[PDB]
Amino acid sequence: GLPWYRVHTVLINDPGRLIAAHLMHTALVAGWAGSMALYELATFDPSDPVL
Amino acid sequence: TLTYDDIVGTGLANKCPTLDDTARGAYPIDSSQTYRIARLCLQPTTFLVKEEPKNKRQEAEFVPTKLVTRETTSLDQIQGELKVNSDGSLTFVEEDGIDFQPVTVQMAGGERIPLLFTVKN
Ligand code: CLA
Ligand code: CLA
Ligand code: CLA
Ligand code: CLA
Ligand SMILES: CC1=C(/C=C/C(C)=C/C=C/C(C)=C/C=C/C=C(C)/C=C/C=C(C)/C=C/C2=C(C)CCCC2(C)C)C(C)(C)CCC1
Ligand SMILES: CCCCCCCS[C@@H]1O[C@H](CO)[C@@H](O)[C@H](O)[C@H]1O
Repeated sequence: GLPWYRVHTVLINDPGRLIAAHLMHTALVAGWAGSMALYELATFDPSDPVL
Repeated sequence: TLTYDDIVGTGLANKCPTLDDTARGAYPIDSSQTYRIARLCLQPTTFLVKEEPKNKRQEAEFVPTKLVTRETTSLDQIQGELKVNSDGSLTFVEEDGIDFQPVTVQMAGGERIPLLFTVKN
């Protein structure tokens, strides 16, 4: 079968599932940005922009 | 000239009475008579809280806040003696009334600041 380092090559001839894999990557990255911001807001002290 | 039912739930019950723009006269003080304030009303429109900055140096400023306890803030039905002093100054000495309200306001960023808004004594 495909070696572990080639599993995503099933997408090369499959534009629809490539687009799906891209959408998922995009979902993960936007989800990261969202989560990262909320974690920063939950920990950020806005009381002193000077020091 | 409104009844309870005209007022109930409008927010008007937390507002002090007002006077028309024409009320720019003069109320005579007869040094011989005794006087009273039969009704004092105080209606806050702004609560400011002094910030506590990290180094004393730079004066700390009073900053605006958000009221979270609704239209429950006014002092009213307050009464007491209005003395005429030797020098013709008047001294109000509060005897009684609804002379305190607990109030919570909120600083930018969410910190809540409860206070007993009062003119007791
Ligand atoms: C847009 C960037 C991109 C894309 C879409 C691809 C896509 C592909 N690569 Mg290429 N590649 C890239 C960048 C990319 N690569 C980079 C930067 C390198 C050097 C690090 C390589 C080095 C490389 C090699 C040496 C090989 C590929 C292969 C492949 C194919 C199969 C991948 C697979 O099944 O992995 C399956 C992978 C796993 C099941 C697990 C990988 C776990 C990684 C190592 C650690 C955890 C990763 C973590 C989640 C990363 C977050 C990402 C972010 C920080 C960047 C596929 C066409 C293979 C190929 O040609 O097949 C014919 C192949 O042999 N790539
Ligand atoms: C952007 C990320 C991404 C996307 C869109 C895909 C998409 C695809 N993968 Mg690849 N893959 C990925 C990352 C991704 N993969 C990573 C990181 C690994 C190493 C674990 C793999 C290993 C892999 C294998 C072994 C296979 C695929 C296959 C496939 C296809 C079918 C779905 C599947 O079986 O997934 C399987 C992969 C996963 C379910 C990823 C596991 C999730 C990891 C462990 C993170 C856990 C998430 C969790 C919510 C957070 C943990 C938080 C922490 C604090 C504990 C599809 C093309 C299959 C296929 O088509 O092969 C021909 C297949 O057999 N993938
Ligand atoms: C006018 C025609 C048109 C338009 C507007 C686009 C636009 C786009 N294409 Mg391309 N593409 C086209 C023609 C078009 N394409 C044609 C004719 C082909 C050959 C079939 C391709 C083949 C192709 C592939 C293979 C891929 C793209 C991808 C992309 C997206 C990359 C950026 C992204 O994901 O941002 C982030 C997304 C957003 C910020 C959201 C945008 C809002 C969306 C568009 C509304 C969705 C509703 C709409 C009705 C669905 C149809 C959309 C479709 C026209 C793109 C972007 C939306 C990539 C992709 O989709 O990655 C996820 C991708 O893998 N295209
Ligand atoms: C320009 C920005 C950029 C680019 C080009 C990519 C490109 C890639 N991403 Mg995405 N990623 C990004 C930004 C980007 N990412 C951001 C901002 C996030 C949010 C953190 C992600 C989150 C993300 C996840 C969760 C996943 C990807 C995956 C992928 C790969 C999918 C294609 C593939 O099969 O490669 C095959 C893999 C490789 C060629 C190896 C890439 C190795 C990287 C460059 C170094 C990894 C370092 C080290 C070995 C891992 C140690 C981590 C450990 C200590 C936890 C590809 C290399 C998927 C992937 O790797 O699937 C296997 C995957 O699961 N990315
Ligand atoms: C479904 C749905 C929804 C929801 C959604 C959600 C809730 C989402 C979330 C999402 C998320 C929440 C996501 C997240 C993501 C994340 C990520 C993607 C991450 C990654 C990471 C990484 C990749 C890392 C790496 C590393 C490490 C770990 C160490 C150091 C080094 C490095 C950096 C490499 C709604 C309701 C809206 C509607 C529609 C439907
Ligand atoms: C999806 C995001 C919705 C969650 C929003 C949380 C309210 S917003 C949140 O409120 C706190 C106190 O008022 C502040 O300290 C903090 O800085 C602010 O980020």
